[PDB]
Amino acid sequence: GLKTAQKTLFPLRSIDDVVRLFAAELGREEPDLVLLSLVLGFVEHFLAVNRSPAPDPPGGLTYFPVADLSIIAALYARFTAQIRGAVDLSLYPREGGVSSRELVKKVSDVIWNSLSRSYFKDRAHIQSLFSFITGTKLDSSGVAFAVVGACQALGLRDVHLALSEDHAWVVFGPNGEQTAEVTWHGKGNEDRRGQTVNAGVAERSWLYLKGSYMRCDRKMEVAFMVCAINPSIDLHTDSLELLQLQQKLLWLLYDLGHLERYPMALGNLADLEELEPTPGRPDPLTLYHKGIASAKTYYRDEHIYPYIYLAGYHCRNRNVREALQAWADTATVIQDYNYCREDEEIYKEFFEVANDVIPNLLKEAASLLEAGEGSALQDPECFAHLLRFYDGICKWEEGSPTPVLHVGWATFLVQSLGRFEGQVRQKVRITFQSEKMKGMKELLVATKINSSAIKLQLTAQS
Amino acid sequence: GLKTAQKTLFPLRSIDDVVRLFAAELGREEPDLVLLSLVLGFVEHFLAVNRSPAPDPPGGLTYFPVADLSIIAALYARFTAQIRGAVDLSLYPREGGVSSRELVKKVSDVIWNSLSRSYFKDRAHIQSLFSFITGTKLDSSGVAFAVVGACQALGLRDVHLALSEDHAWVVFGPNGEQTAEVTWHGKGNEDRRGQTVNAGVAERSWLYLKGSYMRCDRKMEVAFMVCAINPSIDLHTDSLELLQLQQKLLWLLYDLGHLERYPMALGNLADLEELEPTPGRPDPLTLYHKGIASAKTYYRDEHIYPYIYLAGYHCRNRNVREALQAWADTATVIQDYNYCREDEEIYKEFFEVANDVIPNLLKEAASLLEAGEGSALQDPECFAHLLRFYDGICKWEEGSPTPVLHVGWATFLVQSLGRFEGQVRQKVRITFQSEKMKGMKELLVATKINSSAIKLQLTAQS
Ligand SMILES: CCN(C(=O)c1cc(F)ccc1Oc1cncnc1N1CC2(CCN(C[C@H]3CC[C@H](NS(=O)(=O)CC)CC3)CC2)C1)C(C)C
Ligand SMILES: CCN(C(=O)c1cc(F)ccc1Oc1cncnc1N1CC2(CCN(C[C@H]3CC[C@H](NS(=O)(=O)CC)CC3)CC2)C1)C(C)C
Repeated sequence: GLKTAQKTLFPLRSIDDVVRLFAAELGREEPDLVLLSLVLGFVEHFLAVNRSPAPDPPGGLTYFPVADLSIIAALYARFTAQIRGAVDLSLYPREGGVSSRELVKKVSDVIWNSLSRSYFKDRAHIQSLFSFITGTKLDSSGVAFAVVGACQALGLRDVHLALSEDHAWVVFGPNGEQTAEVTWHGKGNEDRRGQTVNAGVAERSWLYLKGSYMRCDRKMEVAFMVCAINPSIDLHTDSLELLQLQQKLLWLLYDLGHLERYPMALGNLADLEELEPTPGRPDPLTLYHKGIASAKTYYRDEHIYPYIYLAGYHCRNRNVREALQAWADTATVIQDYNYCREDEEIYKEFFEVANDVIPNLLKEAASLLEAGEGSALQDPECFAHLLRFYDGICKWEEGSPTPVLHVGWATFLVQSLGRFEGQVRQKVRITFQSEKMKGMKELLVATKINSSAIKLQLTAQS
Repeated sequence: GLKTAQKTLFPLRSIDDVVRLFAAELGREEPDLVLLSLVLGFVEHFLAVNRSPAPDPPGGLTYFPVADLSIIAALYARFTAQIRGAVDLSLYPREGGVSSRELVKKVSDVIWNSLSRSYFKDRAHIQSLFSFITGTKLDSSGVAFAVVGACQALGLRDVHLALSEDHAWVVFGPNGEQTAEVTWHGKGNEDRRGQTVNAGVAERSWLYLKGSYMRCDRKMEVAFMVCAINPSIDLHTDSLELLQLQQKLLWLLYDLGHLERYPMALGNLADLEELEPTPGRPDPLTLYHKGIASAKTYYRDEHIYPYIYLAGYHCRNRNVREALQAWADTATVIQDYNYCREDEEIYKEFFEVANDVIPNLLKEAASLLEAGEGSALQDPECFAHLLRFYDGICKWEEGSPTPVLHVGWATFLVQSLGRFEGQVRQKVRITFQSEKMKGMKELLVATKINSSAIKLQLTAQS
């Protein structure tokens, strides 16, 4: 049952009306996760899922799907009735505002058992409670979010969303010290629903961030649903309206302090600001730096994406030195992880940096150097950043249950090395931490680069 | 030839961006009438002229046509180049910032000779310079507005819009003391273009308001184009977007003091607030009473529509006593006019009030009274307001070159009288101003209503 103060801000007829609803909910101690997620999913459904005067507006039309109270109230009542109907709190000895693992598992099972048996896990627009209620489809992290929403609907104030950079689960109990898996991760992995994350933290996988993962409060859970907005209409086109809505909502959260402990939300906001800068706001670079400051302050500098967001920006702006330094800093965080079997998404990022982005950046630099025959390619410190990147990757691989380096990496390493003259490479000042790079130090600086020797040494398993 | 400060808040992506452009222009000594009218006309053209999840948005969509600088700048340059191209200011000596009548007539003829030869004069969405430039079509008052816009584009600071409650012309020269007709009025009337309004003022027609017409400054000309917004998509549906735009622009004008001397704009704003109240704003009644205060203060209480706006609100809200008092007040203004051959629009309003609106209001009161077998029909003051309404109509007729009353008015008078019992009618002690009502004062209050005697008196000559 929606309170009177919630009803008076319907109907929603614009992006600013949505922003106003978020503003009002975020002024409460319990922003209503179910109401806000239903609204975002409704809007995304109709802007993305179900997508002499000029004969059509010459600058295009933008659209907004009117959200009537009668529609949103009906979806809300359906969700709350399903959860309250399925969970008898009197059956769950819950001593002093701490939920039991058995109660968290019950709520989790109610969400899980409601889902359609068959759908693609990478399907777009199945993140929201709108998708849950109207299509019985949720994506992996959508299940975790829906468990937290369901727990809020039951008054279980201790159940919160936990987030790594690629996975979601719940924290509960006194001080949020208990953990439970509530959803799947990846494809064809062992079912760990119900389990703690203690094994994941101990194994030093990126997926569990060595325990430096996000423990959300209710306001951060609102920030999560805003980052979860998916503007994609199809493979090659985005809803401008959903980008603008996400941008405005992230600025609201920013102003209220709710992105302070949310590095990826700051990087998301920086990316939107690069697309369309907001008058009077910090520039993207300031926001990427705030993301890194957040990771340093709250997460022991154990996050990878803050550095990837920054390096990406420098790449797009042809800041060759700064991009290489940021990719070096990325590798310096990953080297203190072990590459585990559910870490593939961050492997994909390092693969793309090593084998595509760095080669294209150094190629652009080679073209600049040619035109008017000081370049990053003539700078030993820039070469040192390239080597520090590879050193971090090699150190990440050490002690890991899955290999990282393959002969394909060696091809790109040889191409990247060859962008720097022998006399520049021979001036490099570096101490390596990885056995592989220590072993390869003569090959990396040789005037004539030996591709066969670099391939053998980079890909050794020994 | 747009200034840099104007370009920076394109593109316009929302209703609030349009409001921000109006706010910026209204902070200048010469708000740019051509830019503002082009923007409103562009937005109106694309929002009204050219316009388990539900399969279609269940509350519909709202739209906004993005207004790019390149589109609006192109239309602006077309207008300014056409006017500056066609009018050689070197041929019209102009000491002391007073335009000559021949200069005003030239600019008027340039607008007039640009128009399409054949189009419906009451066509919707041909009020703006957008319509003029892209369709060579303007409605009656649109021509007057475009003459003023063209004079501003030529730097003629003394040329202003004049409007009555049913007509527009221009005022110019020292103190706006010169007048020129620049457009047509009504259908099948003799053309007065190039003439002063002196004959209209002297005849005491409603059309020229006995000289108590609006003499706009540039800020009031902005208020005019905002009132001119036409949200109608077709006979039975309005653009919510254009209603919201008009409402927000009228509140901007209100806050800046620009509706102080604009009774009809205050009535328009009251009507919009009744449809969709703005949190924290005065209620409709406060606004209707501000409109009447404006008419009393600045226009000698010689305007009709302020009272019609109030009467209309009370009618819609079934406030029978207050509606009749407001119609009585409307008749008390008209009685000091002469009914002239181009006053048809206000004749239609009085005819409809006498022969439809008051009959329906008294019938509804009679139904309420029947169901409780106190009523407005038991209130002598309600009867006195009905008599004052007819008394003002009869006094309006006196000395008029067009008769007002005829046998078509008699049956409704007799029926309205008969809604009040003899004992109620016999409590009033009033002295009539009209010869016609004086000549049946006993008949109006007699226990038995003599319908044929009242008809003979109401239809008597003069
Ligand atoms: C994006 C969807 N999403 C998650 O993937 C997610 C799910 C979880 F359970 C836990 C974490 C999750 O990630 C995020 C959570 N909160 C906010 N943002 C999240 N994102 C943004 C994310 C990382 C960055 N990338 C964009 C990068 C990709 C690499 C790119 N560098 S480059 O290779 O192009 C160099 C030029 C820069 C932009 C998008 C996806 C993951 C959430 C928001 C539902
Ligand atoms: C509205 C269009 N318009 C004019 O008609 C106009 C043109 C002129 F040359 C000179 C005056 C003009 O009138 C206005 C000027 N400025 C603002 N508003 C003008 N209006 C509003 C206007 C009078 C009132 N009526 C509305 C009444 C009609 C009766 C109604 N009674 S009811 O409630 O029982 C039925 C809903 C109450 C509201 C609409 C048209 C004329 C201008 C703005 C271009």
